[PDB]
Amino acid sequence: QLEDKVEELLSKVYHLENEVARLKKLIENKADMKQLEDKVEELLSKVYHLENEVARLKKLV
Amino acid sequence: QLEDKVEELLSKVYHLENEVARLKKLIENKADMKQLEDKVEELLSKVYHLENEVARLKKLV
Amino acid sequence: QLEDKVEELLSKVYHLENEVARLKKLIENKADMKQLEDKVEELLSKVYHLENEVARLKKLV
Repeated sequence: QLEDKVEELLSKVYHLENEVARLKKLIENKADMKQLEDKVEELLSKVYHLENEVARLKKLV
Repeated sequence: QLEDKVEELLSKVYHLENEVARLKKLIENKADMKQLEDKVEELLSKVYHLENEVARLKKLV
Repeated sequence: QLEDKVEELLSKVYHLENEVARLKKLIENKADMKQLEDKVEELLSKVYHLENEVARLKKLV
């Protein structure tokens, strides 16, 4: 019955391999943090400068 | 002592199952890249058009 | 030849441990969804309010 336990572990390993394979695919569809950071910084900067110009225009009208 | 090595692998498999389970939970809390892409594109478009209107308003004042 | 199969599983477990270790590193470089959500909400709000002020300024010029 060590055969019995080795079967058991054979099948657990098989399932783990499939689980890991699918997680790997899930991961590659997730966004990089550096990509979030860079895009948001760019947008934040453009929005900030727009706020200032709008502010200046309010003082002229 | 093949029993000894089969114990060893039993416990490594147990730990792997728990590791994989927790990574699965971590993954489901991460942002999809398509979601980052779509939101940023929308914001980028709105900001671009705002820049143009602000530009036009500067030429009128 | 149960030794033979136990070798086989020993090496599959070894490879899985390395695979899981590297995925764990990949995961920690991905963006949290709540972080995407919060940053985009903030930017969306600022853009919305800019659109309104720009709209109001167009009616004054």
